[PDB]
Amino acid sequence: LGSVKPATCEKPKFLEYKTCVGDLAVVIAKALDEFKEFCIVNAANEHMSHGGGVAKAIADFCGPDFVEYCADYVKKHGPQQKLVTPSFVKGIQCVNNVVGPRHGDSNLREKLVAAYKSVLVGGVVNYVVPVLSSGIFGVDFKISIDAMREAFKGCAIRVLLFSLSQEHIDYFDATCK
Amino acid sequence: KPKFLEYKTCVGDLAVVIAKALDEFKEFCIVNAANEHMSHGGGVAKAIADFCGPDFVEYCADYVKKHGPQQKLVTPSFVKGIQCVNNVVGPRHGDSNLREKLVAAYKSVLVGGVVNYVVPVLSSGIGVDFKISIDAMREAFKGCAIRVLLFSLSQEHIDYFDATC
Repeated sequence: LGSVKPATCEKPKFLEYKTCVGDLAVVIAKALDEFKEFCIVNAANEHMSHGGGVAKAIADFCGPDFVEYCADYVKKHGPQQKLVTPSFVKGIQCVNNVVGPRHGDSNLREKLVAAYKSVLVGGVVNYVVPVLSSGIFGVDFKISIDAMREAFKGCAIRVLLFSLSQEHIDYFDATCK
Repeated sequence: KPKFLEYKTCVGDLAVVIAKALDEFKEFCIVNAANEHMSHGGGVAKAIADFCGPDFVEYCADYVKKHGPQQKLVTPSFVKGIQCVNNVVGPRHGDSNLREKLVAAYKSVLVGGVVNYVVPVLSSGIGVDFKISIDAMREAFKGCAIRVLLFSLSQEHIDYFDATC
């Protein structure tokens, strides 16, 4: 519960997508120049451990404050399927730690759509989003990306989709064809 | 994205280097010859900080305040066409084995998702021999499928590289 301070930038007229392939630092570098402020989506686990993958890069980036926040929170409240936290980085309004579904889970598409829908944070119009469930969680990046387009359709936000893999971003461009 | 390593050169001040890079590359990473505390008061570091501005300066300051000194730090540039700044700490003054230090420095210029780079001669300012820096760069970039624009105020440095090609 509670709201994050609303962004000082304005919502776009329609849904806008951007992409970035590369290391987290590259992605944030793009986002800080394109977005006045933004939410970064973390591909988390329910323990908010951040031991591997992009969760590890985001944890290392945001630093000790962020690791400590998640740690104190899970100890106090237990495991979370979603946790909107501070980032402790100027320009980064919050980190939205979303736990997506895993390979083989029943009702996969519905669970993917719901995860992306949960990305949204009141007062935030710009988002930096990974391919949820496509790392350790083992879901086909294509179905995750289709889930995203379905979740965000009609939505007045800006979304920077990012990945280490050019294939993932090439596939996104093919969704725009 | 190139088939294999390509080199370009530029003698000039930062404004002329960047103008050329924007034309040749469209988009690229600029390498800063930084110190570990990311203090950009002098040399190309000053040129870059002054070009990219207060957000860049504060970004670097804030990061070192949180995480300690860095030997490599990739940051926003806050400039269209410049994908990021990669601040790379070369050796000084000295410093045992330059080179291997210089080789390790140049290798660290590489960032996932960037293929075009605008690179100074590391450790050439206020100072290590430039021929060893340039030799080190050649060794580090061998086999890399990237584009490198090497730049300097000194015609002397560019000439040594051009003979090297």
